[PDB]
Amino acid sequence: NVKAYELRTLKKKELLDKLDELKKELSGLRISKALGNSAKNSKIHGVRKNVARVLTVYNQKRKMELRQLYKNKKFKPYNLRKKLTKNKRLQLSPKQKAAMTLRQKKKVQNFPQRKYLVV
Amino acid sequence: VAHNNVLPNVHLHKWWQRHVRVNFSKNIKKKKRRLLREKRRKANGGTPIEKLH
Amino acid sequence: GSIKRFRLKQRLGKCRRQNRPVPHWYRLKNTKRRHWRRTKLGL
Amino acid sequence: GKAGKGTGSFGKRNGKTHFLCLRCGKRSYHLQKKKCASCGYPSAKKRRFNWSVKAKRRNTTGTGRCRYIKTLRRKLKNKFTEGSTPKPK
Amino acid sequence: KFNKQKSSSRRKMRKAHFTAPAGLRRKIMSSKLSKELRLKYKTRSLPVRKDDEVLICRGHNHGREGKVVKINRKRYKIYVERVTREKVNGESTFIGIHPSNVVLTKLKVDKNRKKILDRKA
RNA sequence: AGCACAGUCUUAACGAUGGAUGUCUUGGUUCCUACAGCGAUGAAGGCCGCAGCAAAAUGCGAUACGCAAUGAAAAUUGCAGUGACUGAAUCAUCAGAAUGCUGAAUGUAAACUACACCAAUUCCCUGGGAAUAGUGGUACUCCUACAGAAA
RNA sequence: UUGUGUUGAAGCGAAAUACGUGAGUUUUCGUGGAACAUCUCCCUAGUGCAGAUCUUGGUGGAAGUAGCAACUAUUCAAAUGAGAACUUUGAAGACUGAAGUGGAGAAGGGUUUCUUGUCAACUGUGAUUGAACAAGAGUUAGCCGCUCCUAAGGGAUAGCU
RNA sequence: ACGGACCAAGGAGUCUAGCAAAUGUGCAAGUGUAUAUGAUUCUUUAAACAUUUUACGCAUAAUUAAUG
RNA sequence: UAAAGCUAAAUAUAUGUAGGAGACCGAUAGCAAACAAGUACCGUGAGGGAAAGAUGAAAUAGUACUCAGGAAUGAGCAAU
RNA sequence: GAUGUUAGGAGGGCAAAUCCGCCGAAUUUAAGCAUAUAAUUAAGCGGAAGAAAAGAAAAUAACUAUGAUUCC
Repeated sequence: NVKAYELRTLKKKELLDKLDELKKELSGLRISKALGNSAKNSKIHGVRKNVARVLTVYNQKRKMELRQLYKNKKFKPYNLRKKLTKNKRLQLSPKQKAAMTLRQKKKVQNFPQRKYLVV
Repeated sequence: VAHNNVLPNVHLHKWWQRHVRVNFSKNIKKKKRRLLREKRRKANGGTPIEKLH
Repeated sequence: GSIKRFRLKQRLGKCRRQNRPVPHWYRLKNTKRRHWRRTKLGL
Repeated sequence: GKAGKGTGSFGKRNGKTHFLCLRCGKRSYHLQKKKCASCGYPSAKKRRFNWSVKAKRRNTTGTGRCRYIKTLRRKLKNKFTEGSTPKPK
Repeated sequence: KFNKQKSSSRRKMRKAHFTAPAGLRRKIMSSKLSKELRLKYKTRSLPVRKDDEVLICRGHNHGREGKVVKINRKRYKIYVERVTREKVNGESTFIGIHPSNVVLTKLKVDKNRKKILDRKA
C-alpha cells in the first residue's frame, strides 16, 4: 500500500516496471478469487487502488513533460491549449474591443469625463 | 342583457390569461433602484449624478 | 430465433443479468423483476 | 372462414417493423423505410414538437447522466483560471 | 434570526440535519464540558472521541460514568463501556445515549485537539 | 351428568377483512431575489461496462460507487479487511490527470461489433533498445495565405 | 383575549334523570399515546351531501350455485415420501397410424436448456412433478451460414426549385 | 315513468374587469394621492410612514352634425 | 433632410441553476411522481402512464426456551 | 475562375421561460351564416443574447413650441 509523495520522485522506467508487476499481482489475485478460494479477496481493492495512484502520478508527470517540450511557440496542440467555453474562445479580445480610432481617442483625451463638486 | 344597466363594453373577448401580469414587486423594485442609484453616486467620488437641464 | 445479432445477444445477456434477484445480506441493512413468459421484453 | 378479422388475423403477427434506433435507444426505428419515429436517425434534428408536452419533458435535457454540463456547472462561482492549482502546504 | 441570508425554515433545515455529511455531524456530536474543565480550558464544550471519559446525567442510566468505546454518526449515538444490556438472544451490546445527555469529565489530549483548543483560546 | 325445534330478524357485549377519521412530514405549489448557454478542444441523449461477497437507484469511465491535491481531519464496517497515535479510514472543495462505444458523427454503411486507403505506431534510455495488426489521419461547405495548369 | 395538556389531549365505539325546537353543544365509560379551543370581538375560505348509469377504495345477496364436457381408456403391484386417481419403475390393455403430439429448420420468443435442492404463491382438483422458486453449469468452424454481387427498390452526390 | 345492491372519502353559483343600485364610513366644491420620489424602516418590513405655493381621472354647465 | 451603419440604462422571464420566504396543500390533497418516477406496465407507433409514507425511545430491545406437530403455526409456567 | 488528406480558422446539433422573422388555421361569437370575430393567436420552420429588439428624426405639433430609443 504505497502512497503518492513516495512515488512522486521515482524514475519513469522503475515506475512502469512497478506498475507492470502490480498488474501481474492483481491478475494472480483475480485467479485466486475466481478459483474455489475465498480467502484473499480483501487485498484486491488495495491493489486496484495502488495501480490507480501509480497511473495518476505517471500521467501527471507525462503531462508536465509534454507541456515543457512545447514552451511558447504560439502553436500549442489543441488539447494542451485553453479549454474555456466556445464563445469565450471566440469572444472579442479585451484589447480588440477597447481599440478605437485616433479621431475619437484624441477627442476623449482632449475632453475627458471629469470630476467636480458644487457649492 | 338585463333591463336598466349600461351596455356592456368588456374588451376581454380574446385570450387574456396568456397576457395577465400583476406587479407584486413594486416596493422591492423601488428599494433595488434606490440601492443601485446610491451605489452609483457613492462610487463617483461624491460628484452628483444629476445633470443640469 | 437461432440467428441473432451481436448487440441483440449482448442485450439479452444484460436483461438476464437484470433478472437476478436481490442478494440476501444486503437485505440485512425487489419489485422490477420480469418473468420469461409473463412479460415480453420486446427487444 | 379461419383467418378472420379477429383471432385469425391476430395469429399472423411475425416479422416486426421497428428496432433499436441507435441514436434514441427506444424501439421506434421503422425498418421498411430506414427512418426512426422518435428522432429520425437518418435526419439531423431531434424531431421535437410543441403539441406534445410529454414528448418534450420526458426527453428534455437534465434527464441523462450529464457528463460535461454538470461538471462545467458550479465552476462559474470559482471563476478560476484553468491550469492553476491550489497552493501546497 | 436576524440575517436573511441563513434560512430559518423548519423543513429546509431539518432536512439538512438528517442528510448532513459526517464531516458536519462531527460538529453536532458534541456535549457539555464539566465545571472544573470549563474554567481550566476557558471553553464551554467540545466534541466526543472514542477514548474519552464521560459522565452520564440524563435518562434511565444517569448514575454511572465510564470511558466511551465507539461512536456512530449514522445513528447519532455514543457508547460507554459499562452500561451494556443483553438482548433476547443472549448477546450483550452497549446501549446508545445521545450526547446531549452526557458531560465530559476527562478527555484525551491529542496533537489534533491541541490546535482546536488553541483556536478556542 | 342434565337442559335446550331449527331457520329469519332485531338489540347489547366481545372479535374478524377494510384502512377513513384524528395526528405526523427529508414532499409539493406559489411568490421574491441573484446569475446564466453547451458544442469538431467531440455537445445533450443513448448503449456498454464498474464493487470481495453487488440486483435497482445514486455515483463512476478500463485510474470505472472512485485517483491526485486543499481543508476537516479518526473511523469505515452487514461479514471480511483497511486505518494514526496524521498527504493515510471517512467527509466537504475539486482547478491537476483520465474521461470506453456512440451520438451534428465526420473515410465508405448499418438489424453488420462490416471494409477500405495514407503515414507503420508507440514506449524506454539520453544515438541505441524494446514492443505491438495495436495508433493517428481521410465528410461537405466556406475565408485568408501557397502551388503547378488555362487564354 | 385566556387556558387545557403523561394524573393522557385530538379522534373513535357505547351511552347520558343533560340542554335546545334544531341544526348541534356539553358529558360518563372503554380504547388511545401527543397535541388541543376560544362563543371575548373580528378577518378569511378549495367549508357542511343520499342521490348526478358521480369517481376512487372496500363488502354483500345471487352462491358452496352455474360450472370444471371436444381430441375413444385406462387397470394392477411396487418404490418415493407422513401424505399418491393425475411423480417414478414393472406388468397389461390401447392410441397417434408416417398429411403423426417423429425427426430437423425459418420468423418470433430469450435461458424456458442441463444438474443439484426446492413447495411461500402458481401449475383453476390433489400434488413429492413442473415451462414455478433457489444455486451452479452450458453454445468452440479456413470448409454450416452471414459477411460478396446484383432486382423490383431505398438513401445520398451535381444541378434545379 | 327514469337513477338508486351496499358503505367511507372527494363532489358543484367561485374569481377577475367594468357599471349600476342598497347600505356604512371620511372628506366635501372638491375629491383620490398614480406611476414615482426620502428615510440611522430595512428578521417580521413584498408594510407602515411621508409628498416645497395648477399631473391627471371623476365633478363643478349644457347644448348642436359643425365653425362654435 | 430618406433610400448606409453602430450603442449601456430605464424594461421580461410558465427555462435551467442557487438561495429566501408564505393567513397555500397535508398522502384520493399537493406537480403525474413525499417511496426504486417519467419507474413498472400497455400499444408494432406516434404515444399513453399508474399504486405504494407512519413498529418502536432504543430493534446496539425485531420474538430466545419448553411442549405439540413435517413444517407451517399454536400453547405455556417461558420470554422483549 | 478551376485543382488540392496544401498551412492557418470557421459553420453543422442540443437546449427556449423572456426575445427575433416567415408561414399560417380552425373551434367559437354574431343566438343562423358568408364581411367580421377568434388572431396578425394556436401549430410548423429558421436564429441569438443575459437580456434581445428599438434607437440619434425625411419626428411631433401649430403653440411664449417640444426634441434619440425604451418602459410605468
